[PDB]
Amino acid sequence: PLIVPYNLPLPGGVVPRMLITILGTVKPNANRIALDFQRGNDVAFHFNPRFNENNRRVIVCNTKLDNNWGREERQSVFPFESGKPFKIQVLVEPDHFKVAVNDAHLLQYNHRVKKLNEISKLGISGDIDLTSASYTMI
Ligand SMILES: O=C(O)[C@H]1O[C@H](O[C@@H]2[C@H](O)[C@@H](O)[C@@H](O[C@@H]3[C@H](O)[C@@H](O)[C@H](O)O[C@@H]3C(=O)O)O[C@@H]2C(=O)O)[C@H](O)[C@@H](O)[C@H]1O
Repeated sequence: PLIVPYNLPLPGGVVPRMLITILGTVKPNANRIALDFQRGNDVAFHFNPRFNENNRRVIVCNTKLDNNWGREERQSVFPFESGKPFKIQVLVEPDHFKVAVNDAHLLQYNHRVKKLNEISKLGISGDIDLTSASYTMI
């Protein structure tokens, strides 16, 4: 396993056809997970499962620019479960990030940060045991 929070460098940023795969297990009584695709200090794509927001489970996605969070995009389909292993796949497409969990499509997030080749780090944090983090061009 890998120490959380974990930094995965994305050399030369992201580009359409690049697939980022995260494997791990949700801890018991998890509160949150976060995948933060960063352009320097900016967060181009915050992918943020929340297990207990007012007794509901929800996937929140957002962008941070100049330390200002933007308008959230929320998805109530929630494929994660405390205690269970997961796979998150983030496929970069020309106009959005496409996310699949356990091989089932979950959501898409339109690119707000336009300089894809400057989104050069993925931060992985939260209540997980992290097994692997990698990318491939498809
Ligand atoms: O429980 C609450 O309602 C909570 O609300 C605020 O915090 C929320 C949120 O829960 C925090 O996690 C944080 O979210 C930031 C960011 O602001 C948001 O736009 C982005 O999508 O996610 C971020 C993240 O995950 O870190 O801040 C939120 C906020 O409203 O400010 C209160 O700050 C907190 O005290 C609590 O009441």
